[PDB]
Amino acid sequence: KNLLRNALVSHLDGTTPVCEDIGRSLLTYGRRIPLAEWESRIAEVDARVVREVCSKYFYDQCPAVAGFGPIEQLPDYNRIRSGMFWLRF
Amino acid sequence: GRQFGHLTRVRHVITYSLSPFEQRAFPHYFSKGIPNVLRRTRACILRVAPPFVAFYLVYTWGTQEFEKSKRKNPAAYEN
Repeated sequence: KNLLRNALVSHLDGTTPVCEDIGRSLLTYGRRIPLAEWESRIAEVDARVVREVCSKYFYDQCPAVAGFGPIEQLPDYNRIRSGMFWLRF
Repeated sequence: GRQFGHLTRVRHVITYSLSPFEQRAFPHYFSKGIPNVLRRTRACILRVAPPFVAFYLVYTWGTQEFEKSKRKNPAAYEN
């Protein structure tokens, strides 16, 4: 959480990054979303939220894999796919 | 033994692939498979099949001679 707070604030430092943020936020969210709202969102996150939210997008999900280079040892897709779930769970 | 990462050198080949949960396990099982087996059959009959009919022919003849020669036989002993 703290890492996100520092990142959020560290980023919006100076006219250019803030401008880019105003400009594109309006494109995406439609509004600006003031620091404080982000803060409340972040505050709401606890272990449970991480577990659930992660499970939803990650758990037993088919990934997209891209590889370039000396990739003979890159695991087979089935093998990568089996790493997306845990047999003890 | 040998390990992935130390087998051999390969340059320039791209492999595209799908997740099993995204594809069918039997697509055109019959539509494409039957034709395929007919084709592999044609490709090998001339080499596989002949020696076996050769055995088959010797199998039927061989037993035929056996029966007619010994048992069935007692042919002529005429007086």
